[PDB]
Amino acid sequence: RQKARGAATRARQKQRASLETMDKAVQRFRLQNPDLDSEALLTLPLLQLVQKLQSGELSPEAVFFTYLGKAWEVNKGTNCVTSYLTDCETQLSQAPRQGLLYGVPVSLKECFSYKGHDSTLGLSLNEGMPSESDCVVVQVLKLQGAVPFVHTNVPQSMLSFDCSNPLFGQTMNPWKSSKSPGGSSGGEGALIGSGGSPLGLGTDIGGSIRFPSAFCGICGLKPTGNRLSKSGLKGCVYGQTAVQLSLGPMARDVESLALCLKALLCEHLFTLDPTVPPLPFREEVYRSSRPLRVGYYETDNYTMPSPAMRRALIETKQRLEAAGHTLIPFLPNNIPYALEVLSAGGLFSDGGRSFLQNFKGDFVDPCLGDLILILRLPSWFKRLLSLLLKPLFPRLAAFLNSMRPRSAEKLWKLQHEIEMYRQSVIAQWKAMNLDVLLTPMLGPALDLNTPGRATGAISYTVLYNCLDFPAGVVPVTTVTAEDDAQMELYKGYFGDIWDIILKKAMKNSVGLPVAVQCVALPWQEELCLRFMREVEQLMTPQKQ
Amino acid sequence: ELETGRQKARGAATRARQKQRASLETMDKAVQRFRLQNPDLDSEALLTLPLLQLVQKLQSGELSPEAVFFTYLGKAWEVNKGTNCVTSYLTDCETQLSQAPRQGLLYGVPVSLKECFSYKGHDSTLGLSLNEGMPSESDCVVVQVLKLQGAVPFVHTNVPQSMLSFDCSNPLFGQTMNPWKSSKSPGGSSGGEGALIGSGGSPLGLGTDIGGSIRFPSAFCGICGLKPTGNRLSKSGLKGCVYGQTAVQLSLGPMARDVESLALCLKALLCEHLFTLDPTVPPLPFREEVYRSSRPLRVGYYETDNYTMPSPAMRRALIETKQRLEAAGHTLIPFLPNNIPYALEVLSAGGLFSDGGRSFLQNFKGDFVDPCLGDLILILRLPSWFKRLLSLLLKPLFPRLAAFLNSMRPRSAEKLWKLQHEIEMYRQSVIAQWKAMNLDVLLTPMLGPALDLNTPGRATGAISYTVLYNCLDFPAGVVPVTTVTAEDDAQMELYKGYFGDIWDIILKKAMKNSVGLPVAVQCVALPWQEELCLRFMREVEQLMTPQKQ
Ligand SMILES: CCn1c(=O)n([C@H]2CCCN(c3nccc(-c4cc5ccccc5o4)n3)C2)c2ccccc21
Ligand SMILES: CCn1c(=O)n([C@H]2CCCN(c3nccc(-c4cc5ccccc5o4)n3)C2)c2ccccc21
Repeated sequence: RQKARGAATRARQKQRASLETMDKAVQRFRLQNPDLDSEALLTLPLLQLVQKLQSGELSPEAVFFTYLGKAWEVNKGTNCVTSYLTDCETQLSQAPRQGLLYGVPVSLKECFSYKGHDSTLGLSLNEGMPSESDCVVVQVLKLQGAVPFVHTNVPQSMLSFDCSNPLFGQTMNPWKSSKSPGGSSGGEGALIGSGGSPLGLGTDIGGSIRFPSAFCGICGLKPTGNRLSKSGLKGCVYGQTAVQLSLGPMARDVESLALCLKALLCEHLFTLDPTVPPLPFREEVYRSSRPLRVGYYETDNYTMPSPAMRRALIETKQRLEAAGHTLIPFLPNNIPYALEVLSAGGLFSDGGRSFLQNFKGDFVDPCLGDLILILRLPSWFKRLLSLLLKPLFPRLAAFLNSMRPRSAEKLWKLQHEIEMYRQSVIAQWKAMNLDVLLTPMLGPALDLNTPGRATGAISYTVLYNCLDFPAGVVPVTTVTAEDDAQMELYKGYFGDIWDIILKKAMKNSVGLPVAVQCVALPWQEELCLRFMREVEQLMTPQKQ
Repeated sequence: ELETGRQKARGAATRARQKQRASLETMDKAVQRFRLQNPDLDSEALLTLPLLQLVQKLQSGELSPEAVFFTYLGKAWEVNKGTNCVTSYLTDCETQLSQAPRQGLLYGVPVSLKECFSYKGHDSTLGLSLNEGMPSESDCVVVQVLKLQGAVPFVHTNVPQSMLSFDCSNPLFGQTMNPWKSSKSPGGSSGGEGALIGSGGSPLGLGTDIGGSIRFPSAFCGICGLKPTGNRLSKSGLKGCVYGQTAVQLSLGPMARDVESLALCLKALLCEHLFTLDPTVPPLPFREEVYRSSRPLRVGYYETDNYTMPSPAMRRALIETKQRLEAAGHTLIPFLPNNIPYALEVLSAGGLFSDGGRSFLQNFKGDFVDPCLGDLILILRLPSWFKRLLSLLLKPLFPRLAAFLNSMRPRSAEKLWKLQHEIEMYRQSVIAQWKAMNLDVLLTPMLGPALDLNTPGRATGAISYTVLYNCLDFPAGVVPVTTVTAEDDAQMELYKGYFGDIWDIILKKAMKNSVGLPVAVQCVALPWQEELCLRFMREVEQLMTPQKQ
């Protein structure tokens, strides 16, 4: 463990120097610009902020250092920032004036490769291996006048919806220090959620944009896998295509997500990565005020919603009805199958071998729970345990069996079943003539170190990675003391360890944000955002 | 497994040939009725109309949908006699004739379908006994879209057994012949389409392409074809022998007599109907302005891929169009995608046979193996340890044979992930190479002239020109530019190939005796750039064969 300790010492020194540099830069600017109303600057919605930047009312310098100062401050309570992207102060002066994001500071999840910086993923083997170019989406952000300013924290190896690693440590929810910020885009959740960044980028293969957005009370969108460029993204495993990885915006309101999506969906992106279909942002779809046919469920019969989740869902259902929309009961078929064999088997087709190679000689962060221990088990023993667990705890047994290695032949079979399943859900959708789908979103935030032990609770998010449908979340309410007290009546549908842990983990959540999930068909990001906009306007009208 | 024999397969063959026989009878009887009520009709004038003029006269009302339908039906019946390209007549197509939407962009246009395009009440056998007597419950997506656009799908066309071949014979419907020379292959796997369209029997067809199956038969039969990016069009309802293989993408696209026809078909397909019926297809409309552009192009080119030695006719075809593109004011830049042997031998072969051909072999249990497949089935049936041994023994003297054999072994899911990442990195590599030379498009030789019957299955290396772009998933189209001269053909006596292995030897003999046969060039653009690829194809056609415009 000498190698791993050395990596942790190096990374913490780098993080400390980053924060110091940040601190000195903001102190210098504040003293040189004492009359600047920093509070008003920071409370500006992004759209108003960009219009002031475009007109020249606010300088890019003013916006930048004010946000840097705020980022530095919120980090003290959250530990969300791993790295200051030092060269940003010169990109600031060079920002293209006609750019749609001119002078907008943007936070980046650590896996977004940035020249001269590590993308560690909390892994020793990636420490001291800086990237030698910006990833594609970073290049286009810069060409649109945006200024990426920080790298934000992720759970070790990024397969966790908590947010801790042995290198930069544990990220905390800004609303409550004992709560997880979610993950794997947890640092983004904490930074944006506390006001330290107006716009961020995250990734999602099982919920990693949506979890931290919901837990930290911000908006996030997970597009169709290939709507945006993955070129230059750092990951633990490459070449897994059964369950689609996506990247997308995270922000304080829906309009910010739409703006970022529009800015990204430009000639620069389509030229820099020709593999991405050149689908322009269709403004006509996003701005539509036509009444919607909205499918909805208030439970997936897999993860029992918290009282706060259920109320959030019913209330927005009611408000959408009152607004003239048609609400139709709808549940994607065969959810247990889609999670237990398709999703779990898609993510772990090789039994976790590729994934495990990253952990050789490294600490295993507590927030990952028993994942690594389980994956290390021999395939015969996984099968054996699965057979024994099945009569008593079928959820655990199904996952365990699906986390075994298989042949290329069996992968083809799985990929085909994923295609057929996607077809089946599309057919259901069509048969009910839906435009859109409203679902619950896992919340309120779980206690630190519990997401790793409540695996079933990914049911609400991972389904739409498997299906590869655009899915976003919007904050709609907060946990009342009434909601929180009702957790004592929560039993889950199965009563296995996942239910038991989840019950405990969702307690003590008064005042915490609670979200709802919005889904559309593949390539319909604009329609998904149109529906997110509607939810936002109805449930939280002050946001618009 | 117990040997089950061939009795079931034989019953399938006699049943399938009867369905074929009855189809052609029904066709002939329908056109005879029509001709007896229309002695006035100038058949050969209507048949010689370029598709665009044909659709225009259909739209104005100058020609009736009945007139063009029965005239083409009669021509299709006639050209089939010497080609054996039709497997089935889509019997309910006269009701689509009367239901055809008058505002549809393909109103009254008869369209030929490769057998794998599932059509309600009809088998999609793939020449495989186990798919005989298994009628499709519905039209596939693209067929629905064609009908919604007013087209009249009228025939299913032949394929080599299982479609994993660029010849065109199966044990059910037999062998399809090149219309230019009965001893020659029409190409494949869209061979029926090649033979039918190339002899005037259909103004527009649909085929598929995972290794060259649109481009081969188009080039061999002297027509144009386009292989789009894999997911530019819908694969929903397409009959295949293997499902779940996603390393090397399958594509579908048009085949016709001119590039303008290809562009019309793509435009008609790329509509709300398609994007609704299959939401997995990105809703990318046909970009008219890109297709119609007349700006000078930066054209990359190569005379050879250093893997398959071009025929003298291939090489001349490439140089001539290179020179005429330069004379028309474009800049031609020497360009060869890096690491082609890797792309073919490990990426393409490995991607197509990741499971060692196991899934593929299930389709052949109890069935005849068509001779046009060569030793493919025999090789795939070999145990993994034995393929390995042979590969190691073959390596020093015959590296091509060794690498293909090794890559056709089964592997783990772990190794497939690694391979899928390698294909993705290779795609970014060639894209960066392309960008650093600032190319617009890429000019490539296209395999030709047509190989003798039963030789494509024995000259596997020759897929190098086409499958490279399935591996890269770039749009790639093909256009006829010249014919084999006596001088081109005589120079085959000097043909050696780069490797001198069995594949080169077979190809040398297979390309001889081709005087007068059509030879093509291949046009390539970046992913999702179908309109630009068509723009370039239009240019090549205009300069090499101006009468077609
Ligand atoms: C949204 C973030 N995210 C996840 O939450 N996951 C999940 C997916 C399913 C397995 N997973 C997990 N983790 C910890 C423990 C177990 C576990 C299984 C088990 C079977 C019997 C008995 C006990 C058990 O624990 N499983 C991690 C991701 C996987 C890849 C990438 C991102 C991921
Ligand atoms: C365009 C049509 N098409 C093909 O041509 N193929 C090829 C691909 C490579 C293997 N292939 C083939 N076929 C016959 C023989 C061999 C052969 C291999 C070998 C190794 C050592 C020694 C001798 C040998 O022969 N290989 C068929 C397709 C594969 C999937 C789908 C369509 C295909």
